[PDB]
Amino acid sequence: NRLYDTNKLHQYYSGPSYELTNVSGQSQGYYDSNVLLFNQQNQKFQVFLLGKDENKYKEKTHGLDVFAVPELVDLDGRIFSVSGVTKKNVKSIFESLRTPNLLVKKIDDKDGFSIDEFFFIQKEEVSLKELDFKIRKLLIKKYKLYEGSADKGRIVINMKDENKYEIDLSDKLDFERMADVINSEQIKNIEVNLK
Amino acid sequence: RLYDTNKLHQYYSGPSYELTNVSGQSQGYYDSNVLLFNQQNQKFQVFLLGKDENKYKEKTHGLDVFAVPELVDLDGRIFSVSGVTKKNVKSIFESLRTPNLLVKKIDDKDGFSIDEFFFIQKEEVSLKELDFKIRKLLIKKYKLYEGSADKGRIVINMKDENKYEIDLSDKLDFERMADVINSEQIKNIEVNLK
Repeated sequence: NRLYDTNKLHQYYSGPSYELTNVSGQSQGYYDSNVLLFNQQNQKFQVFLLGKDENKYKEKTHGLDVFAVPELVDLDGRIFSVSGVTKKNVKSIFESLRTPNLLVKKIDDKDGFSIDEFFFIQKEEVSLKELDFKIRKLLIKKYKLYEGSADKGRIVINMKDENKYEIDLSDKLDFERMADVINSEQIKNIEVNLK
Repeated sequence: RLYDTNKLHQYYSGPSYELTNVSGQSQGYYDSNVLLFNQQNQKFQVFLLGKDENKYKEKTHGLDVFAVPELVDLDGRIFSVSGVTKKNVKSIFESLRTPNLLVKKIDDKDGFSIDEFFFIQKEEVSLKELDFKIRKLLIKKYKLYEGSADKGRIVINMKDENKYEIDLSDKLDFERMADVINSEQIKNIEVNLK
């Protein structure tokens, strides 16, 4: 009933992900969706532009990064994923490297905690999709998220200008939010509250 | 025999069009009720020949239409039958719909069973669309109407044990093209080729 929802979340966030870099593409119609196809590595991809990206790559675009997670894989091995597209780094890896604190907490009377987790972001421009997936992946492996221990909660990304991005851990990140992009240099910290 | 098979092949391997989020009201054209649309840069006339006959008397909005040409009139308007449904309210990956698609052929010439999956993007899908896409794929991958695969059936099993059965020997009956199906209720699809 409710446990079935958690099993699917566990399955997805503990599953495969892929980081593609400096990709070139152009959007094309796949029924009533606009998608990007490509073959980096020995894998084939099809990225559905379902959010703010819906109408941005009509002409051939170079220098893209793509964080992909399979929603499904078709019969010829092509991986269907949603958004997760950004511009590649302009500077070198160590110049653009950010290590904001990842604070993981549970404020329960006699079963609580507050732990600083190391977290690093390699990209200058990073999709919320990538942050969401990597953070949950880490929560599943180190805090038993979706394994009958932690089940609900949120991830809060705090920016230097004080705006925040918030994600509810009770369900998968909204498909229409997976195209949101964040300037990693501007992330002040990230806080997770488990319950 | 040979003339019918080729007619089925060109029909099911031929063009189709998908209109999304359209508006309209039915009108008359000779002995039938029809809907007229002008989406993209193409003109259509959909014949409401089944359960849809009087469904669109009032102006209706947010419709999806699966069109296959039965013929193109002198002015270039495409004549198609039914295939009208309500559009999606959620993303195509939400509660993702990939019912199993089993394609079998066990007889003297072959002996196989392939179990793929059919990605149904619409929450509400016409039997017309299912019929057309299944056959289009059978032609392309299993050479239906192209040599050995000439007859057979498509069975769409619903979760409540009810089902839709379609004979591959002929074109889907025009009166069945307005049958709408809740995609989330399809359990599996089984194709038996002979």
